[PDB]
Amino acid sequence: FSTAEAAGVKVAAQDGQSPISDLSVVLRGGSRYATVPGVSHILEKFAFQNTVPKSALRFVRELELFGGKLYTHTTREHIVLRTQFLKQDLPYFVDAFANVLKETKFQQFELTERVAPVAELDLLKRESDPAFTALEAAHEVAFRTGLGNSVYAQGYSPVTLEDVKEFARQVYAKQNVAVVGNNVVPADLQQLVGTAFADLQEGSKVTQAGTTTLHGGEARVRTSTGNALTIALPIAEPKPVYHALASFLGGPASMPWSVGASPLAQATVGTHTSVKATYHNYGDAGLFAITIKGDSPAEISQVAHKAVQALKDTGAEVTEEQAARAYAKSKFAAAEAFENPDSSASVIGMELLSGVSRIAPENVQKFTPAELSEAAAQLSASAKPVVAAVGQVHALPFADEL
Amino acid sequence: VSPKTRTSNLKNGLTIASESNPLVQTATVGVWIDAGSRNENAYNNGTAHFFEHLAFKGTDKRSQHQLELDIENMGGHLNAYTSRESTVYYAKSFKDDVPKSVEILADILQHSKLAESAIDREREVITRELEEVNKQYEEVVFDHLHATAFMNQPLGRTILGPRENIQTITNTELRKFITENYTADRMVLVGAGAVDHDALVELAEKYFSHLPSSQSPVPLGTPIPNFVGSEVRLRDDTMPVAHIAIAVEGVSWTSEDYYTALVAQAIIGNYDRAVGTSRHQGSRLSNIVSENNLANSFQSFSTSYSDTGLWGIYLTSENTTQIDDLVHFTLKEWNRLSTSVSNLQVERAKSQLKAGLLLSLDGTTYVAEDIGRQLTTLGRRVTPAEVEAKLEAVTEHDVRAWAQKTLYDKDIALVGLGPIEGLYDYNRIRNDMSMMRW
Amino acid sequence: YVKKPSYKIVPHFLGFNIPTVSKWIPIFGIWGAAAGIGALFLIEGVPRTRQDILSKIPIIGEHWIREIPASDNPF
Amino acid sequence: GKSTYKIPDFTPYLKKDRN
Amino acid sequence: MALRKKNSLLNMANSYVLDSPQPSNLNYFWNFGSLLALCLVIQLATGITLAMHYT
Amino acid sequence: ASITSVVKTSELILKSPLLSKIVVPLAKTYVKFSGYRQLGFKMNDLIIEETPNMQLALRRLPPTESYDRVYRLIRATQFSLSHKLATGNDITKPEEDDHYLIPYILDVEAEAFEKDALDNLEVV
Amino acid sequence: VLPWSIGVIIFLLLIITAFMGYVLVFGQMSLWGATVICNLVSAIPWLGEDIVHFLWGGFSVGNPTLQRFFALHYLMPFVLAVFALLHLIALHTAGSSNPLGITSNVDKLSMHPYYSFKDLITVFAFLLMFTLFVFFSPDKLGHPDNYIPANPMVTPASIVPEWYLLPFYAILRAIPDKLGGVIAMVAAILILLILPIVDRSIIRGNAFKPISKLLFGFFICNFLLLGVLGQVHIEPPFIVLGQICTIFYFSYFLILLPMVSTIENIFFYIGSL
Ligand code: HEM
Ligand code: HEM
Ligand SMILES: CCCCCC[C@H]1C(=O)O[C@H](C)[C@H](NC(=O)c2cccc(NC=O)c2O)C(=O)O[C@@H](C)[C@@H]1OC(=O)CC(C)C
Ligand SMILES: CCCCCCCCCCCCO[C@@H]1O[C@H](CO)[C@@H](O[C@H]2O[C@H](CO)[C@@H](O)[C@H](O)[C@H]2O)[C@H](O)[C@H]1O
Ligand SMILES: O=C1C(O)=C([C@H]2CC[C@@H](c3ccc(Cl)cc3)CC2)C(=O)c2ccccc21
Repeated sequence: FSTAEAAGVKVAAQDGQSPISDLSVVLRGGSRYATVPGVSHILEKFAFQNTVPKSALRFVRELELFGGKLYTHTTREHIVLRTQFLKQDLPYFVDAFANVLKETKFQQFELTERVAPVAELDLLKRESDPAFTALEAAHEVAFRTGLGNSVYAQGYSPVTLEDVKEFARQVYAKQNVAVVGNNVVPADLQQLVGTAFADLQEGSKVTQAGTTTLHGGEARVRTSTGNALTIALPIAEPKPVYHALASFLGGPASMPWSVGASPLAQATVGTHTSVKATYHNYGDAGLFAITIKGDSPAEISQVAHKAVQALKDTGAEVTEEQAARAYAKSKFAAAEAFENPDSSASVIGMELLSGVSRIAPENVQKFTPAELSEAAAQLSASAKPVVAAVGQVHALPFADEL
Repeated sequence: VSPKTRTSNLKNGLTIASESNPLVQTATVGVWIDAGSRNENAYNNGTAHFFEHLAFKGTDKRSQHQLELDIENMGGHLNAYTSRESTVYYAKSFKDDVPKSVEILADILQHSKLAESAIDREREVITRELEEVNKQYEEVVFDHLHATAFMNQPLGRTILGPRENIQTITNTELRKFITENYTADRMVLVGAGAVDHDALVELAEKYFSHLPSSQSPVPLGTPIPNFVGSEVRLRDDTMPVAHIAIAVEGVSWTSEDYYTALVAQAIIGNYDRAVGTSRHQGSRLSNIVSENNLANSFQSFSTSYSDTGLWGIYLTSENTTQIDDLVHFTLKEWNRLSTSVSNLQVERAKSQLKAGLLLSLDGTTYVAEDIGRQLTTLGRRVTPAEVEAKLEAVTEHDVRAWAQKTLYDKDIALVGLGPIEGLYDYNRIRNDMSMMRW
Repeated sequence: YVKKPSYKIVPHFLGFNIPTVSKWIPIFGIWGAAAGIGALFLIEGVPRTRQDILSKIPIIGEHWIREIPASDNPF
Repeated sequence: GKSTYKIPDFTPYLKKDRN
Repeated sequence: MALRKKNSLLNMANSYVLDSPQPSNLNYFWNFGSLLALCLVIQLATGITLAMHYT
Repeated sequence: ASITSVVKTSELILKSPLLSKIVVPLAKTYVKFSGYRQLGFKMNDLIIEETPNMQLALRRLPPTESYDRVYRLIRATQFSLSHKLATGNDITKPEEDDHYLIPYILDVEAEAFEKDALDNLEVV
Repeated sequence: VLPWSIGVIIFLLLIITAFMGYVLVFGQMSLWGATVICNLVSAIPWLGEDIVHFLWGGFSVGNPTLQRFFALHYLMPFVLAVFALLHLIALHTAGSSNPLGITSNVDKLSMHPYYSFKDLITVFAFLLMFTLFVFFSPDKLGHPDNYIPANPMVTPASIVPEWYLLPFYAILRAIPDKLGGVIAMVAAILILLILPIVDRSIIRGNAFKPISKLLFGFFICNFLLLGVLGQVHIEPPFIVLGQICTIFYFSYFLILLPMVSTIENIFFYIGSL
């Protein structure tokens, strides 16, 4: 991705040999920047609604004539709007993003009838997975505000059209926009973005209201639709070793119909439960989570004990073999992340919008057993452990039990 | 312009097909087999799926645990799926981990232990899978749809097989199955991503050279299906959403009408109320359904097999009192494929497909799945230029001709699952397959 | 590179356009034949229909040329 | 009796040339 | 629930002549509908009666 | 006829200096004689609403404007049945006769007519 | 539009019922009326003349015709009551309109007691007018000639149909062509079917449309003028006058209403800005 600049907008493109271009506008407008709860999700779903030049209807019907697709998501850090189209149709999609950032008519009816109902369906579909809810709840406990704001719009806290319009005034500005083109000729994109986003506000860098504070605690979301448990440990100093530790501890199977040879995977033997260790870097804070879903609260409780034991055992001793297995699983995770278009866009988005150089998969650091055991030790000896239980919460573990 | 798909053969008849992408750092190698559940008879139905479990249950060299560790150490993952006509076994890894993965795949396919102890262990695991697919409503509908459309024929069988078979599958009949079916002339080793073709052919010469060849080597994607217009209703008032599939006998991979049927499928299109853009799609049915809140979703499909296919639509709806309207309007939209379509719909759908057929291939696993699917169904990879030419050849007249012979006034296979009290009886649904006004 | 999709709106009226209607022109033809055949069939009994239409048809038309002998006709 | 994927026997009624 | 609403036959009468919700401001020109109904009833009564006497 | 039609045609008239000079005074007198203001209506209260499009426009009204519309219609219905006219504050003053609904129906219809147009597009 | 369109058919059926009933007296006007109505189908080319004979069941109006008119006059009112019921059922989806032409969904009243008691006032006012005719002047609305028995050899020199058919009769007289005259007369009723199309107003009804109310006043008065011209002698200058009134009648639906309704739309919008 040759990072450049076109009329004050950061543009990253990587030419390829494919008939398919993905052009992504990454906005520094994720939930951590959210003025009110859920507004970044609403703003994401309000992209490609009616603009002044072109109605949502006309946009969608013309996009289908080029056979383009549109995909949007919100993270805690960014909103990503990605279009997938054929190489040749690049100018149209550049101009369409320009129309979205410059001239979206945020009309109250779109919010009532179109955007809010779809945002509500988006979140209900995600919550069908109790693991999602547990990890969302865990961020809420761990960070409270900022990173702790919910990513998604919920019914209990309504976003008004004034809230979304205010947020979009800040976000839709040269300072918070990165254009990332996968399989786009970098010279051609700079020229197009330079003509299309010239009249975009300069605006200001969106900032998090307040610095990131970490906290421990418990969240007990009573659902009837599956059971999950996150054991999260907020990190005050995000380090790349937690990626290695996440991949080492593992949890998912690397083979169909198997358990896996990862410590967390071996914690699920005898149970129809899954486990996944994940680490989320947010620049200034981090979250190491171990999420356990399953249908039996008794099994989840059983696994949760084994899971925290596994982390303590890692703090004791890692073998050289295990450390190499971690390097391999971590390099692989980095590679497939840079391949998947959704995550790719946000990776380079981070690099462009913040300044955090992307760690290329070929440059992922090899962590010694010393460094990994040290990292697991810090986590086992965390002063602020978070535990988010979802489902039959009366039967799931509590933080002080773990 | 995508890079050229290179193709080589071995002596035994194993095809190696590769598409390099020097822009990515991972690589998906795998083996696509032109064999699946369809290749069983009624006694050993479920064997192919059974094998998929046992493939990862250890080999003559590496045990189950050693296997697990070897792949963990590689860094990527292995994955397999058995369908009715195709079995796939692939390994996504890093660029320089490809020799390990080809070696592991060659081992699990040729030199699987299939130990009585492991057969007996999986016999419970697979039995439990029979009562957990129950939840995947899409799959329940489509499994019933095949069962009914191809009543008592090989395609009509499920993949998991009946409970009875799972209890009686022996290592003998598993061995016999993979000896008869997983032959070199029926397999394609596919590499996509950071693979060199010449390197992959060397790996195939090293690992897949002692593969059995079949006695009678037919070309890849070589097949007698007699579709049954029929319905299954699985009424379940406790379910909130009704899932209905309707299908007619569709087209095989090699049909002259294959592209015409895809175009037709794109004219009806898909719809999902959860996607923001879907209320604005051009599809007539999409407009009717969204304006009237008739469905949560519909998804046209055209599933093809070597010698037949199903073409149809899969609907989900919570509007349980207007399912009659939903089915009515859907089939009236199919009728208009026969009576009304003109250059307006056809050119719009062709434009949406010209992109769609290339959009699908966006990661190394999708590319590999496309290479593998095409090589095992057509015997060659069809280049984007040839695909664009075949689509351009589809005219409005061709779509009308195809619809009039395939859809219009034809028997349908209808499966309804859930609160489908409101779905009328078979006659009234089938009566909508024609228009008295035409 | 393509800057804009290339299309026109065809003239339309009450949701009919000439492409669509032109595909139905044959069908109106057949329904007009069905209405013609059917109408003529309904009035085949009407004496004027025989006199002026049906008796004029070659070969077949003799079916409708029937005279009552004046010996058997009171009127 | 149990499996819903084993369509009941329709051979007494099914026409061979149905299509 | 009121009989007039429960019973299918009464419910049809009810919906026309009793509970039928009408705008509150209809003026006297909305009365012709019922006069035409009355004419129609008179015509049927006198008509059938004349038919008993007419040849 | 569609509100779009009426609004575009009105805009053609208000553009042409000659036309506006002769039509605007006519229309103002017409509206005075129309006398809907004497029942406390705004012009837009009189638009036929039993149409898909209009029902959708009326659902889009802000709650405030919607509640007030209901009140004006109730009040006018009551004047009508009593054969009285509005007096005092109930009479719609020219400054209160705002086109509260026109923006909503024009948006509804804009989309509906675009939808009809795009249903008839021909790839070139 | 549906109750309206069903209504237009009720209006045609009433005309045919009332006419078929007129013929049953078999006075002079009765027989002649029968002749003319049964000859309107002669307008229909080719088959026309044969249909006429078929509807008479003879070569002239005679016994056969009178007996079939009796059968149908008895029947037609029950058909008319069906259609009257149907147009109410069609109306029940939208409910009655109201004199403001706004929705009434905001303010509804039960049919009873309010309109039941309101309808009694007109029942009694109707019966007062009924009583004055029936008891005091039963023959004011009748034609003397119907008290002469039917003589197929003469038609009265003063042919004037029922007061209510007079408007369409003047229309039929106006047009000097056979088929023309018949078409125009039927079209004068069937043209009501197009009001839903040709009224281009965005506003329902005329309470608030001064120009439309004036146009409607002239249309109604013209329909009354046609009525009057239906009963004068066919002489100058009423021949030309009847033609002008016929053109005005049709031009209301075809020209004036579409134009006036378009202009008033614009006047409402401009006038209220
Ligand atoms: C036997 C003759 C008829 C009877 C008994 C009859 C009766 C009625 C009644 C009771 C109503 C509802 C109350 C009212 O509005 O007055 C009504 C409404 C209506 N009638 Fe008639 N009607 C007859 C003939 C006609 C004709 C000939 C037409 C049209 C040409 C017509 C059109 C309508 C319409 C459009 C309505 C709805 C009007 C509204 O309430 O705004 N009817 N009729
Ligand atoms: C809409 C309903 C009806 C209308 C408009 C209607 C109209 C008429 C008219 C105008 C006459 C000529 C009356 C005269 O000048 O003497 C008449 C006669 C007659 N009607 Fe009706 N009629 C209706 C319903 C009925 C019904 C239901 C019957 C049932 C048989 C009937 C039986 C008669 C009979 C027997 C005569 C001839 C005796 C006579 O002239 O009085 N009518 N009708
Ligand atoms: C006994 C139940 C059978 C249902 C049908 C009987 C009649 C029926 O429904 O009566 C109702 C009272 C109706 N009036 C109204 O809608 C009405 C509505 C609003 C305002 C007023 N008045 C205003 O001030 C009304 O008057 C009416 O007069 O219509 C007759 C014609 C109906 O006859 C038939 O269709 C069948 C047949 C005898 C014609
Ligand atoms: C002499 C002829 C014999 C039958 C004539 C009697 C009256 C005509 C009835 C036919 C119309 C019935 O058609 C249907 O009936 C139902 C049953 O009340 C009515 O239904 C109406 O009232 C009911 C309750 O009162 C409501 O739930 C409903 O929302 C409303 O539409 C309506 O009127 C009409 O939707
Ligand atoms: O010449 C006529 C004549 O024209 C009508 C006429 C007037 C109304 C016509 C009519 C009006 C409207 C319709 Cl929808 C159908 C017929 C029917 C024929 C008569 O009723 C008449 C009665 C007695 C003697 C002569 C005559």
